[PDB]
Amino acid sequence: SFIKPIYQDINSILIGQKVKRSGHAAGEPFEKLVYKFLKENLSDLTFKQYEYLNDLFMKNPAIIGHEARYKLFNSPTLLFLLSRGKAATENWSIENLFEEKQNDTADILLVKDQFYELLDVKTRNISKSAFAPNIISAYKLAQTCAKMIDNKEFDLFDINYLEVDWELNGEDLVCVSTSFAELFKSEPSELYINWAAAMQIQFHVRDLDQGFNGTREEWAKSYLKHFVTQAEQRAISMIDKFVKPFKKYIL
Amino acid sequence: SFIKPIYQDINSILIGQKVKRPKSGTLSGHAAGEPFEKLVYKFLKENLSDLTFKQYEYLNDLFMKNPAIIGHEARYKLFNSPTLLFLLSRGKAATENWSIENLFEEKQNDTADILLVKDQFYELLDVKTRNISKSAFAPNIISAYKLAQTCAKMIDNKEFDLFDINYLEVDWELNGEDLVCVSTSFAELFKSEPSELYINWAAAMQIQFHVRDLDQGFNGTREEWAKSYLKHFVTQAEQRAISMIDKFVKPFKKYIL
DNA sequence: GCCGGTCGACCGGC
DNA sequence: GCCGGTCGACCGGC
Ligand SMILES: [Ca+2]
Ligand SMILES: [Ca+2]
Repeated sequence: SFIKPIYQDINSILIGQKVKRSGHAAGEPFEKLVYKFLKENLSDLTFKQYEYLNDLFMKNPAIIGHEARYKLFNSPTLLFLLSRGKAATENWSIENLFEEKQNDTADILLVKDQFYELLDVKTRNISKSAFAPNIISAYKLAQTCAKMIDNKEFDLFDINYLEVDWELNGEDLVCVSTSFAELFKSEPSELYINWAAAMQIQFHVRDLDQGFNGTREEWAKSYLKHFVTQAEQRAISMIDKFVKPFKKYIL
Repeated sequence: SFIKPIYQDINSILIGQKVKRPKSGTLSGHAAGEPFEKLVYKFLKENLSDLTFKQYEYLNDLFMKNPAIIGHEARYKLFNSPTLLFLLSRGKAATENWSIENLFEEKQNDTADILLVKDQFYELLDVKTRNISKSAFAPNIISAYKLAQTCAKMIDNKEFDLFDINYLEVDWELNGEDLVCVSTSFAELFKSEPSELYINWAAAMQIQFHVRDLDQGFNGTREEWAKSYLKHFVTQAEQRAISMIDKFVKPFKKYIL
């Protein structure tokens, strides 16, 4: 992780900051200032996901078309996580340019020497009761592991997280704490997948275990086994909860 | 419906009207067009003053009027309906801790947007906003499961004339600096054919549609609508259980077996 | 045209 | 302590 090192400096620079308004339930602007720090202390590595695609496309003008522009990622896995649709890629131009999209996998992307660090910022209102937030689609992760195994890409990227905790005074959100964690350092089989919540894995960054000791490959195989098993159980529990209880009303 | 009777008015006072573009610079999300929503509510507060409440306001008023009723148990009786209670209540502890100095505030997952109530009849209104130029992805309308529980309670308690669940969409267009209201739409969930409702299971098990497209040609009873929807919900839940297997299990076995 | 997966957080029941 | 449902939007591959 390129963020692990300066973490603490970013922790200390974040505590005290204030973003304006928990009615709308969004401490999202905190993401912006984390980027503010990273863009200064780590200039040539920090990219907003859309900013990175603009760059990859701007440094290869002779290359156009959705088919060729996709080849530029040189990784089916990286391609899957960061690329945009065919038309969006077919239509991209130095005059059109990608903007930010609600669907992007990561908030900030740190690249350096063919290596990527997908950073996703999480914001928690620590005043309220603990409720694990969506982290990432468990299905997206599933497909990603499949593509990792298939293509042997086990040293290309990591998916890390930064949890900015905040408290509200009267009319200003103030950061009280921060937390950092790595996805691939956790135990796969113990990642909670909430099927109803957009099949999102859910956990507070401050509570994720970081004791995984196997390899990146073993991680992906373990997770996949976990995913398949939970998928099977979900089907059974969907029957006991959404079918059996409503049988009497059916005639 | 309290809205429909004056829908022509809301529409005839909304069309062409223009409001500022989101300060956030963007143009996507609940943010863009929100002023249109504040406009609709203010119109409602100005013309249906004794019927308009935000969900939390209705609850504050309900408990404020019976200051002698304390404890969630008794406080839950003030609803005089197991169905209404299910749709609007705030939770045991929060109902227990409610006080004239600790009132309810807007909550992210509240069932209703705007409540129009009169003579114990409730209209759960959802005032929505849409950018017809972009917008081509149907939004989450309401949890299919919440509806399922709602219908069961309606059947068990035989409450088929207690409430309606309607929609008021405000379609706008970007005009450089402003937002112009190009049109409005009104639809009633209970005038829709139950089995024609699309339940997106991955999307928080939410029913999804635009409203401008909601079917409004159901001609049966409320009870029928309920039994019918429940039928649709059970059958669709079965399919989904099968789909999951075909989609999330099978294609991944070759990696684990 | 038809279908459905994904981002962002956020309580209350058992 | 611990599990999981709900709100509001959003876009591209068949
Ligand atoms: Ca994020
Ligand atoms: Ca609304």
